[PDB]
Amino acid sequence: KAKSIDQATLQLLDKAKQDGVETVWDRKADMKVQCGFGSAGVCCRNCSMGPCRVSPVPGKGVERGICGATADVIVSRNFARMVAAGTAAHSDHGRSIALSLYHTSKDGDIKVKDENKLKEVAKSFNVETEGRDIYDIAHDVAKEGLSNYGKQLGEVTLPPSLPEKRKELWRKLGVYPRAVDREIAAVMHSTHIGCNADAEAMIKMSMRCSLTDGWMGSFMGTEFSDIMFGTPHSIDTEANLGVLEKNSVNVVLHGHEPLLSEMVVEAASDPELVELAKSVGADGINLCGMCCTGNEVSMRHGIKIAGNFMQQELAVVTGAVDGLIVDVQCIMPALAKLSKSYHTKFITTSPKAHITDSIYMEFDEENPLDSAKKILKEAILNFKNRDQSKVMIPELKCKAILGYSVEEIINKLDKVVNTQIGPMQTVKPLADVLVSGVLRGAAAVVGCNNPKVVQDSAHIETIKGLIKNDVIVVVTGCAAQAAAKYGLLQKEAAEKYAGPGLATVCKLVDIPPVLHMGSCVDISRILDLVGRVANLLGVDMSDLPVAGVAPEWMSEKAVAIGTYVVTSGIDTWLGVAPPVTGGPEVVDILTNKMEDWVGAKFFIETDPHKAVEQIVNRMNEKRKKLGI
Amino acid sequence: KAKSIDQATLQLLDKAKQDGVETVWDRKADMKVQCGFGSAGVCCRNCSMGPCRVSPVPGKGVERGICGATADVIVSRNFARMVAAGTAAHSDHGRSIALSLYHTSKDGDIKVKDENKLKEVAKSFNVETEGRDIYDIAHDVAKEGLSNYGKQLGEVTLPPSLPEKRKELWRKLGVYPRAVDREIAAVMHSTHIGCNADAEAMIKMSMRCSLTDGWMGSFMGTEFSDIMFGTPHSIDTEANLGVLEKNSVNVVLHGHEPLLSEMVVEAASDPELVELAKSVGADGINLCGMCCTGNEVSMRHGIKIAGNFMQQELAVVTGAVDGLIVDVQCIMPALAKLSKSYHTKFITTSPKAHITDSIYMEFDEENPLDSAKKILKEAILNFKNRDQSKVMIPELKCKAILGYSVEEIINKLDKVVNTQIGPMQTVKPLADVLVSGVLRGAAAVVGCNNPKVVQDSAHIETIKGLIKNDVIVVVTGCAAQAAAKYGLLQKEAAEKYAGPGLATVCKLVDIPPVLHMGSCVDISRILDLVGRVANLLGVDMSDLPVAGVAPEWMSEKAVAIGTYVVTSGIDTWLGVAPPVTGGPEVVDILTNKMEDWVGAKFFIETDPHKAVEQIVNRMNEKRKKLGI
Ligand code: SF4
Ligand code: SF4
Ligand code: SF4
Repeated sequence: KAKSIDQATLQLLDKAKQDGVETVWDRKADMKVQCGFGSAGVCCRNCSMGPCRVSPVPGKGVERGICGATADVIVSRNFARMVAAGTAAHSDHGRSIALSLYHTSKDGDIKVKDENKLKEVAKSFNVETEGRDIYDIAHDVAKEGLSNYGKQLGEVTLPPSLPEKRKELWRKLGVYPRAVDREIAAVMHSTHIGCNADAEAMIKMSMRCSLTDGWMGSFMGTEFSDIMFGTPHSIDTEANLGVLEKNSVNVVLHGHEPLLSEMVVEAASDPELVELAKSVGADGINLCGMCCTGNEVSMRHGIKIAGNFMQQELAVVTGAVDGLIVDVQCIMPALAKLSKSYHTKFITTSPKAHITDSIYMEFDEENPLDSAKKILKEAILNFKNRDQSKVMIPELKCKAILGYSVEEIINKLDKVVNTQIGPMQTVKPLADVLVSGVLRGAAAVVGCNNPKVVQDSAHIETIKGLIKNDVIVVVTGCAAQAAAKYGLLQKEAAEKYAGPGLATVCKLVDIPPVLHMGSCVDISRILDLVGRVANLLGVDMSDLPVAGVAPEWMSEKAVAIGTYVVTSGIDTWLGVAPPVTGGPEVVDILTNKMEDWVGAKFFIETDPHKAVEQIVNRMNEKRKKLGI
Repeated sequence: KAKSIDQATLQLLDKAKQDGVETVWDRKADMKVQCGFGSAGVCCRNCSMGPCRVSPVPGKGVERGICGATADVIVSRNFARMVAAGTAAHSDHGRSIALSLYHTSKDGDIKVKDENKLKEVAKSFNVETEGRDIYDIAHDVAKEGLSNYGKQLGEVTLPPSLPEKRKELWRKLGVYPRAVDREIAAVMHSTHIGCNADAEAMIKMSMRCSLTDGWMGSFMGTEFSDIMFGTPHSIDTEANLGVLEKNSVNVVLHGHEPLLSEMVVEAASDPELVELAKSVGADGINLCGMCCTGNEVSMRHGIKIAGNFMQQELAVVTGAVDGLIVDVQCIMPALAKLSKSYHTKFITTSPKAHITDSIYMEFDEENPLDSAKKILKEAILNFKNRDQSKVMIPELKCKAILGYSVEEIINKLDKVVNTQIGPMQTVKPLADVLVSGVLRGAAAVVGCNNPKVVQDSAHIETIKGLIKNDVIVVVTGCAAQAAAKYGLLQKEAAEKYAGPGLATVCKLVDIPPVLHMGSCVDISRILDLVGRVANLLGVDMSDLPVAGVAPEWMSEKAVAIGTYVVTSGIDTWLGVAPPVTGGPEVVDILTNKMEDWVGAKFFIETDPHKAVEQIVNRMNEKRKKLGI
């Protein structure tokens, strides 16, 4: 089968074959037929009595592990641990952001750039703002956010966009969230040998844990990032590997933590570093981003996006990356080995993400700007080691428009508001187009790449099908970057791919049919948006014609995201089967019984066209339930 | 191979074969040859690009996972997740204890029974005590303990017995602990795909996480349990399955959390329940404990111990267990199936541990005594369903002495203190016998059973070898219960098994050669003891001739325990190989490089006699280093 639908990706794969280096596709081929027990989730290693593998087919073979655990128990515990790991990644990101907020000052490297957003957040956290210094408010808000992570007494703080009905449903179900780290610890405790051996209770614990990701960790990370670095607005950028410059220093920012990439962007305008780039024979400094850190700097500053997850290696294959600076998460360790075949300096910066044989330059949060400057200086000085005979940059780049935060979307919707009617600054125009049926619904396309799927194929096919069916699409993460590379993040795309209702809406509001809402933590924005719509219509989020899709997901973070999206009341389609087919009870809970609990459920569909059809049918069913 | 060295265990295995019921041994046999990849730790399932298996033999076969992770990376992440799971189990136990402390009242079900212990703990937590109400002090202490779990700013609180040198070494190494749930979340975050791919850093993160178990979670759980339920003192009890009564109601308490078992013990003396037991035709109520909850109630009240981990099923096989009340952890789910073959009521009580097809009676912490009375009444009423023709109780039980908390040990040591010299109430006599060489050292024997080892064989052989070599032995958990069943927890054992120096010490102090220090969380007591000795000698804990042994461990909790014991500076022998042989770098870190870091290291030895020899040699070389 084809490795990708992206032509630049294919050219660089040919180059990697010529250079004798191996990619993620080569390692996937080397893995051959993957273990059936692990693929079905019926393998357990939770204690040293094991490893235990039970039959994925009930009634045949070994039925129980040594402790007596059934296939359903093993599957449910494995699923819960995936959710806990994803929640941990997102919560650690949000915790770093909250600490950065706590360390803001007027004359420091980290300031408050959006005071209005900070005051609204302070209102949401019961922090007084009138007649107060802005940094005192910021510190109080950071304290409340940090308490959300580890409070042992009392209730956590949740955003006002979350409907009261959803909160009450969670409380009745027993999944109402506690402090984030406490829920992660609870999930890890209940999967220990000889604890929870009941699939339904295990799934409910995992949902409870995922809620602390969706509504607390990711939400606080996003809102505090907006406070410190600015709320995203409509902004132009370029996407795909063609953004690399042969005649300039190329600095590629990979990872998830935004403070480092923000400081690197600021350092790139330093006169001394620009002069240094000129002195090593380069035209200038060309910052390019990848994955979620690329999404953040692109949403807030228009930094060009070099590529998504499965392109990271190919960025090095060009031979033009002088410095690849990585913080945490979704950083293929093979990059270190790959960096030996080129001049590239592979720089790790976080104590959480040491990588063997990489150059470690710890990013100092006490002096973020100076630390970023020294890291960037190492990248710039590496330009002298460039071998221009090994350089091949495909001439394939695509224009994209992004920056669609909830605030930006509301500002755009204000155009189609009659002044004599109003109100302004609400999601009411979006609610109106959804209720009238001009738009059939809204769908979130999120997730990673996965060698099991032709890279970016499922993302593009799902998005095109949805917008052709007058479903407005919001995108995050690597799916958003696939849309950017393909050319869907363009106003012109409205008349090229969208159906009649969505084309009319795009023309009236002057937006692309596909709205890039940011990184994987920025999925919280989507929740926020949906919540607002629900609160405007006086219904729960499970009554709306909305859906989420993860066509090509790979990470534990994706599992946690899908779990909290379903738990919030939004049906979720998974384009890659999770390792649960071995447990019939777990499959039945996730795809059938979940609808009785939270009004939504998982759909597993590896065919994107069938997924689009199912999404449209489900949205029409919910519309008929709602009367619209 | 023999299944056990215990004769009562063998008789009940014959009965289980005659009854056509499966045991843990039968399921272990059914599992046959366990997966080599999982056994070596070279299998990874951390993302849905996998499952990935790399060769346990370097230089052959597949070398890297799909993301590029090496065998060392996969092994180190798997080990770290085991540590995180064990830390989560212990920390959740301690968190429940702290919450119970927070709800103590003068006229409530949960009171303060050891005010002196509470005042000393309050001193350790910087809580004022002079001229204050005892329950105000208790609530402040509980608040400080709870803050240890989830504080995001500042430093955690550690017991005064921990040497300053050990803390400084931890700070220099980068493993100084943070809040417990924060460290669990950090480990889970760094094992996520594309985060940490460096074995040394991964092992250091796991050590940092395990410290929050050893010195914060388990320590606080133990000390708060002492405050609420009484400090253990020397007390007599009986051990092994013979403690069951044919003519009495048999109520078996299995699990770890002590509040439920304490309330059940209190409810058993209720006049209405005793009258009800008489009216259902029984002579009375016979409470028996298993595993750690049995250890707690036995340490504090002399409740008879029915058996350790791999005996739990056999307790039901007797046909005499009218009620089996379980809370969390090390509860084989197969019990639910097994109790169908008998009249036994298998009662789950904790929302953390639901077991399918068991009778769920949620233990209400708000009204603990009434809830315990209701559960106990269900067990008593089940006596009418006893089938006395199916009853077979082995006439095999053994006298044991336990209750050796640090306070009790100090009280015993006061006997050999010359009044004209002093001081009293110190560990000084123990330090003196260790320094003079009358005792060669002290060894902690802890851990579970494991079907991979003849049950209780390794525990007994290791203990007998150590005490024969004039090494005083402290025991916890299932190892302590194996010692109890065998008969080592007896004063007479001093003249039957101990060497000359240990026999003299036992005669002078009037103690058994093997000291039962309580449950698995009570391993913190051992740390406390060692710390005091170190603080009395002005040395670090790694300079002492001390060691820990886990001859037959199975649980993730055991992994976390061994990790924090080594990190504290105490060499640890493992009688069951952990899944790390696939990663040569991880093996080298755990067994060789750890000594450079923390002055102690792991020893993997499956032969108990060889383990005793190695322990004696290591203790002698540490003595020669210390000059004693
Ligand atoms: S999933 Fe289990 S059975 Fe399959 S290779 Fe991995 S450890 Fe072995
Ligand atoms: S927890 Fe149970 S099923 Fe899992 S490895 Fe241990 S004995 Fe086997
Ligand atoms: S994290 Fe890497 S090694 Fe582990 S399953 Fe995913 S791709 Fe394979």
